[PDB]
Amino acid sequence: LTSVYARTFERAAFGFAKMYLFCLFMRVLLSWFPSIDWNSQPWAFLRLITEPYLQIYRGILPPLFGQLDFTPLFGFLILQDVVELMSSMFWTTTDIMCYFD
Amino acid sequence: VYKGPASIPHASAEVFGAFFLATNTALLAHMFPGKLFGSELHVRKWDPDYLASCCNEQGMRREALSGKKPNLWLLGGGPRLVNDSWERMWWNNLHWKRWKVPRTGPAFPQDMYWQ
Amino acid sequence: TLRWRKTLYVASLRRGFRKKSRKQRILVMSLITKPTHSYTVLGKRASRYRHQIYKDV
Amino acid sequence: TVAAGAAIVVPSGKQVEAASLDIYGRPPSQLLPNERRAAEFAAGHRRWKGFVDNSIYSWTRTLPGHDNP
Amino acid sequence: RNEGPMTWPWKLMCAILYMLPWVDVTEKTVYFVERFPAFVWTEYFSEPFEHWYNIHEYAPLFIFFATYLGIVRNKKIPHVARYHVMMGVMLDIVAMILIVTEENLPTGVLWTPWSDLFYALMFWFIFLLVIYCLFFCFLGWYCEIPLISEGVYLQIEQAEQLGQ
Amino acid sequence: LIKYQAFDASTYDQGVYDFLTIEDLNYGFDRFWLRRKMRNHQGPRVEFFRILFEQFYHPNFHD
Ligand SMILES: CCCCCCCCCCCCCCCCCC(=O)OC[C@H](CO[C@@H]1O[C@H](CO)[C@H](O)[C@H](O)[C@H]1O)OC(=O)CCCCCCCCCCCCCCCCC
Repeated sequence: LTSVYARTFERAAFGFAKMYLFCLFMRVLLSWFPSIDWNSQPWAFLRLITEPYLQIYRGILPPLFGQLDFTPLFGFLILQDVVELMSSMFWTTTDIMCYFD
Repeated sequence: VYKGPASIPHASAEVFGAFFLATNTALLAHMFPGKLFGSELHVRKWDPDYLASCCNEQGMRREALSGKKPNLWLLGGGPRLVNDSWERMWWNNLHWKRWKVPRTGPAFPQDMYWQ
Repeated sequence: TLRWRKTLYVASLRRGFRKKSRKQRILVMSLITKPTHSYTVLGKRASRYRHQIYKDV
Repeated sequence: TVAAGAAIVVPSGKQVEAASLDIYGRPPSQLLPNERRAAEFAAGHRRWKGFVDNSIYSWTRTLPGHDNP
Repeated sequence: RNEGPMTWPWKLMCAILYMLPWVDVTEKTVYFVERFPAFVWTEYFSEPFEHWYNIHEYAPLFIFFATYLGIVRNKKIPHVARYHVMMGVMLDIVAMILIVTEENLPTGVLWTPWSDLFYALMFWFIFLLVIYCLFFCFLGWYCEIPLISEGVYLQIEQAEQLGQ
Repeated sequence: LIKYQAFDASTYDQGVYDFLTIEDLNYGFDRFWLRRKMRNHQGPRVEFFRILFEQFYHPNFHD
């Protein structure tokens, strides 16, 4: 039971994290476009689910230029990377276990 | 909102849209012959060698019926007056005829293979 | 052949030799002492077999 | 430069007769087209070497021997 | 505000800065050239550009900071040259977005020929954008890409007052 | 295949093949398997067979 549940939780967390990376990716890419309605439905929900996290960190980057923050992108990329880690390479011969996620 | 001095020409976005779609459609039409509503896309109507052979045929036939010795006109040019080799004497027509297969084309595969 | 495999790809070492001296194993419950260094699933031979199986699949 | 060089290079008829009569055994206007150009080139090259020898190299050889490597 | 035309040294500098996105997508050229051999010269053209853009790890970030702080905001340079510099930077960002996309493909798609189609389309789209912008840079004109050039105009007029 | 220009982009009747075969250059799983370092990310006992069973199912092995 514990192994199946642990694997399921890992997969679900990985999926949720990938989705949140997609959401942040969207935030950057739209931040390129200035004449948006951030109000209108679709935009409102995206901001919402990204509302608090960017609201966490709007005090480290000084208001040098109010136009854009890439910072969440590097942050969460490294975060899921550590998730891979905290959970070139010289081998004796070509390792097959490096083509797995 | 400032674009430029308006004396320097601006190309519209429709020009790039047509360029992008036309390049992609040309590649797709070259990969699949027979599926362009049952047809394919060619880059010419007649082979230049075919046209020149027809024109030489009619020219020497008209020369012969007028009571003269017929002359063949050569693509590329006539002979050089030298004395060291046959290939140097007839270099221009040889140079035209050596380029036959890439002039006919195409330089891409003629049939589709699925990798 | 071996000649063809030698002409395609070489190891390109850069950090010394990939192969190292072999470590004999003993079992806890002829004239020649036989090699038992590959009686493990973490060795070089198990890696080669596993790589071939992945390629077939 | 093109016309200024062509003033140095381009020979007259006497150089062309001179360059034809020693390289070949025959006087000009008795030759193939490719072997007329050899005589014309030899006359022009002789004019170039003569100009460089008497007009550029007569006063630049004052021997400041230095500046080796 | 300088409204004069481009002259030749600005055209040469802009052509090199346009060679930068080609360097960033040049790995995937084999997946397009295999099908269309007439473009095989694009396999070999960018090799010293690849060498010089990778002399140091911090070289392209230095290039981006130097161009943005010394060309785009400087109002004495003519406006069309700053337009072409910012176009090169935007095409570089688009290519880096494509690289980020290809490094997050799932493992099932990655072991199919769909990955080969994706690689070929990456190279071909960046190549088409680069060739179009280089043609209009050698002419000396403005070229308007959809969804890109309006941001370029806004960034130029924003970087300009980026002082007061 | 790092020492060679390991692709085939040949024209009309000019193809030449010497120890890099036609099938290795441009056919199928041979061509696909030679280019596998494009698709590396950048235990070995049990999880290998479980992941291969769940991900790449085929009845000639798994049925
Ligand atoms: C009589 C002498 C014979 C000379 C024949 C000369 C042929 C002239 C071809 C000139 C065109 C080549 C341009 C020079 C390329 C500069 C860079 C270069 O050297 O790269 C050198 C590279 C070759 O790269 C070399 O490759 C080697 C592989 O064996 C090695 O890898 C070497 O390291 C590498 O340097 O060549 C190119 O990439 C060629 C690309 C040429 C295509 C450019 C597209 C533009 C085409 C011209 C546009 C015309 C537009 C219409 C104009 C209308 C007027 C007709």
